[PDB]
Amino acid sequence: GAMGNKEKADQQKAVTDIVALENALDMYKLDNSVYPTTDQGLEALVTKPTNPEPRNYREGGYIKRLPKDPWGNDYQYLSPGDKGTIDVFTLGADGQEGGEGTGADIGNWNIQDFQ
Amino acid sequence: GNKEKADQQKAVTDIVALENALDMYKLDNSVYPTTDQGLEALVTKPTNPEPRNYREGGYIKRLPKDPWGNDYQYLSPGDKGTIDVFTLGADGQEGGEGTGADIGNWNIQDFQ
Ligand SMILES: [Ca+2]
Ligand SMILES: [Ca+2]
Ligand SMILES: [Zn+2]
Ligand SMILES: [Zn+2]
Ligand SMILES: [Zn+2]
Repeated sequence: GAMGNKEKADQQKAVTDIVALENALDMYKLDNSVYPTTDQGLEALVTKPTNPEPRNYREGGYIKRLPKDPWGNDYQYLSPGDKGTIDVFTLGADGQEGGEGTGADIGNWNIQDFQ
Repeated sequence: GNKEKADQQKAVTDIVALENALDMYKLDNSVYPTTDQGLEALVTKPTNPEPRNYREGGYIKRLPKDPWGNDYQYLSPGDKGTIDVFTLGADGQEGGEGTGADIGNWNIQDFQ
């Protein structure tokens, strides 16, 4: 059957959130010269990280709040990334790598498929 | 620069929101707003042709203005893709480099 409102809305939420997250990460790097490491994580965007300590952490962080994905799971983050300098993604409805339809992985590297 | 980066990020943010809204309009109504109906169609239910299944309260809370105070541009069908949604950058003109570069749905990958 043709996609309906809910499925489309979830995909769009995922795209919106990944864009916002990468925007925050890019600003973190603009201030600090490097991206948060995988271990420091997306949490580095809301709370000043350690190991290593950032050189110029913005008062108030880089994002107002970390969103959860359309299935209630934290977005995923890798630095250095496998698909780009940073990977920012949701594994979709199946919560596992790969898949298709609602289970499709939506990432900063494949945004074009879901725009 | 923080300001220049902020501007770029707003443009990307708005284009993604505008295309999301257009896609949802298409999903509801089977067609995109015509170029003439424009982005206003996402906030006020258009006429001629009046949509078959318009969403109560529209598709976007408010139309954003681009970082330099200009309206985002919309073409349907587009020249670069099925629909074109874009800002003409700081120079307000097609083409340009730096702060003047055109940011659209077709090249968001270069500004993500
Ligand atoms: Ca998956
Ligand atoms: Ca331009
Ligand atoms: Zn790519
Ligand atoms: Zn689209
Ligand atoms: Zn980026």
